[PDB]
Amino acid sequence: KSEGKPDKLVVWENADDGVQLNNTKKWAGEFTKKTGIQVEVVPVALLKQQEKLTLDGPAGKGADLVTWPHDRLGEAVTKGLLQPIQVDNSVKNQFDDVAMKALTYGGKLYGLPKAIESVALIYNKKLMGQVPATYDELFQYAKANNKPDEQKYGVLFEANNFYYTYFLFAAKGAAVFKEQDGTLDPNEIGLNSPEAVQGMNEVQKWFTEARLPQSLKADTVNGLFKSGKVAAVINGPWAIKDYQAAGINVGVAPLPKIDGKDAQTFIGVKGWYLSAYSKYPKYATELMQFLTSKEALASRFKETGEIPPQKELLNDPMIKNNPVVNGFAKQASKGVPMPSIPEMGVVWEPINNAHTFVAQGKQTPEQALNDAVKIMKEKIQTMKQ
Ligand SMILES: OC[C@H]1O[C@H](O[C@H]2[C@H](O)[C@@H](O)[C@@H](O)O[C@@H]2CO)[C@H](O)[C@@H](O)[C@@H]1O
Repeated sequence: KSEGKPDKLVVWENADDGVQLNNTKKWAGEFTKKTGIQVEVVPVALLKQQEKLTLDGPAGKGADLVTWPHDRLGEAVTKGLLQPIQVDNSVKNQFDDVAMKALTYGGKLYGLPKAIESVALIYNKKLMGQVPATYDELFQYAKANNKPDEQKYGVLFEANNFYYTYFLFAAKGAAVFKEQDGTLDPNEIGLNSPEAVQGMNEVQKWFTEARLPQSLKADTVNGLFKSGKVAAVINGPWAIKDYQAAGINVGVAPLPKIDGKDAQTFIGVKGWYLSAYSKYPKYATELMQFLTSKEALASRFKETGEIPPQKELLNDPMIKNNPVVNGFAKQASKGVPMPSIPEMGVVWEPINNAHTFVAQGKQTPEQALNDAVKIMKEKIQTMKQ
């Protein structure tokens, strides 16, 4: 035996969400009960953990287990904040294959998943019955029913935001970065390809034909849906509690089939990661498994409402027979992980600006995308190491 038994392990969990924190406190508590190892759960906001570990880790005051959305994994790995976990393939196979890809980087695994999210078709049950079967039917519904003058819409979403419009680009075969055997090439950006132009042509139609507000934001979409005058939006699970609090009877379905295939959305995965500064990688990895078991994640789902990308649980009635969860899970099963390489960080601004220029009719799809990609490629070589 080499790794000595730790007196304590430290876990950082979301500070802003009470139920997420208390669920982790529960299962950390059960681990302590089982093993006699103290597990301290410290409240730290998800998007503050990476910065805090950069300071506290080297100081010897860092957590053993940390958590944040997977899209910033690349930054963490390259800067040496995290170390790989060593678990058998049987452990990986407890979880959704695509969710596990999100937590893999440079041919190494960095964590086990807690939650998966994707946009889907969220609809007002008083306004929509059977959801459109195809994208063509959905767009026709928008053209027929969108009335900006009366603040009433058939379909309304953040069509000027690439996170939301990704499915339109993916439908045409467009990629952000060229993928080769798990590795993304930051130098081969696909966002000004002919495929990408076809995607942006669809985006343009939402403003030229479906009459969407040309400077819309998240609050425009959410406010109007909560007003009871919007039949359907394209949005994620993060908006559900707000919609229900407003009195909307909410339905959720996968996005209608587009260009003959399932719609492909981005998925975001929140996992547990292992600090590179942990003195107890083996014991901490045992804790990580304990926190992500079938039992632990069933409990986590019921408390937090966040879909656990755990194979058995995804097939459980707790997911499949829940009217505000099932649709998200179905859509998530057809999605792809948001790129996690550091270079993705500087893609959002230029690509979203390109959406704005197209929406406002200031530039053609081709012109806007060409400009956006030029901007990206300059930003990639700028401050990045
Ligand atoms: O506007 C681009 C934006 O996209 C993503 O943000 C998502 C977020 O991940 C979801 O949790 C949800 O809130 O919808 C957001 C859409 O704005 C990226 O995570 C973000 O970095 C990027 O700026």
